[PDB]
Amino acid sequence: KAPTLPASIFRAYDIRGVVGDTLTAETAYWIGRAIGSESLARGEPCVAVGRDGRLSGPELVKQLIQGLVDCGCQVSDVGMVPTPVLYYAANVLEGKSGVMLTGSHNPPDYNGFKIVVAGETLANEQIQALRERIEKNDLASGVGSVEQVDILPRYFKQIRDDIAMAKPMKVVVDCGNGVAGVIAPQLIEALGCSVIPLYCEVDGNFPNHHPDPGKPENLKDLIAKVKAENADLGLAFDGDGDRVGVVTNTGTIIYPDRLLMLFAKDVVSRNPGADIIFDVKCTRRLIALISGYGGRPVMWKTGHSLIKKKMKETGALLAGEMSGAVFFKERWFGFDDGIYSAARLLEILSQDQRDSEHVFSAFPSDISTPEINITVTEDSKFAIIEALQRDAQWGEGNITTLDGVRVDYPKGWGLVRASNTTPVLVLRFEADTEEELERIKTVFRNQLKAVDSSLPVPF
Ligand SMILES: [Mg+2]
Repeated sequence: KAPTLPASIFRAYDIRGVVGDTLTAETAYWIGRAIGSESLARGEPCVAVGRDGRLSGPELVKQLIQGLVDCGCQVSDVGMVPTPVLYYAANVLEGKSGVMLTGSHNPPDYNGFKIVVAGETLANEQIQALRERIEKNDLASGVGSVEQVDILPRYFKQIRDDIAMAKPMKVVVDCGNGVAGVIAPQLIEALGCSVIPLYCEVDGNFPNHHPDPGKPENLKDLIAKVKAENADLGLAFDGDGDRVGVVTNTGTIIYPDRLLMLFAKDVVSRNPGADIIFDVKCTRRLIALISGYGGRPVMWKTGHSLIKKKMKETGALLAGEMSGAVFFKERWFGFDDGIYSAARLLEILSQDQRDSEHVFSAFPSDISTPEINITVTEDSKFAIIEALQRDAQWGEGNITTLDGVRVDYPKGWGLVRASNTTPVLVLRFEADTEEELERIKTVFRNQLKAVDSSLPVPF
């Protein structure tokens, strides 16, 4: 008989809560019981378990493991590793199920779970099903096992064996005191680089900057060090290693959709007609670029589980999100992995005589706004999107409603979507000229005001 857990920690692509508040030891135990039960129902008793470098790790993980064991599961405990290393374990060990205890890039007090059951990364109704299992006491009982597995050397060797760097490179590596520090600098050195480490000590206090390369302020130290040491590239990993941020030898921030251009060109060169996936926040230039090299561009929803699901459904060889998650299936396993993506980036760059600044600057660049945020209310945020979906007029724009409202015009595009976690509307605009940009911003401004003439529109 299980206690009542807070419904709110069961999110779209993970479970996440505040340790000792909405996420306790008991909470973790029953989460383990729910996952092990679902894994057994899909014919999979074997479950890998990994944890990131958070302070609550070594001890919340005990409850997660005991929960799985009390279902009768055979647990492979891989210890403290990056998230993509846990995903790797769940591809190469006996079982195709895995649980990663991680709070990703959040402040120190947060922790949570990313879940793969019988090959499938859970999302949405599948995660609410785990919650429903606990509420209903619909849970397996058994006497399981625990085996310690040391998987990091095998992962390290798998990548080193696959990657062939052509010239030596000097690379600044910023791990933000997250778990990527267990492997990224060592691996990049082993590839044939000189590595200048920044915040590579694992420290769940995050005493420097939080490991979140999605926010440019967290790249300041990296940019400064790249310039100061005349390095060829700078790399920044998020806390659990599934995302990577890139800066050139001159300190230019390379956004994930532009990084995906380089990877798409590379993957499609070996794989005529390959599907390539990108999310609704990515530049329209990526559509044309994938098409021109003979690939099949596929736009999809944001969210790691949803990308991986779409990968399996389409046979796509590569995917990327604007979050910085890059998903290689070609030569790899199809999951998001910042470390492997860094390695694949270094392989390509090592083969070009130009510096990283010039490799990236050669791609088409349009006029783009930064990401625009409008604070609305929790009551109104989804309804504003729905009102637009019902009644907005966009001329000849090609409308995509996969995730908010995106409109593609011949020479530019715009997106508005509701944040899943904050009372905020998130917008982006791009076009090839200033005049066209103003036209696109105006259509979106007019359509929002048609919903509510009192909405703040700061553009
Ligand atoms: Mg992450």
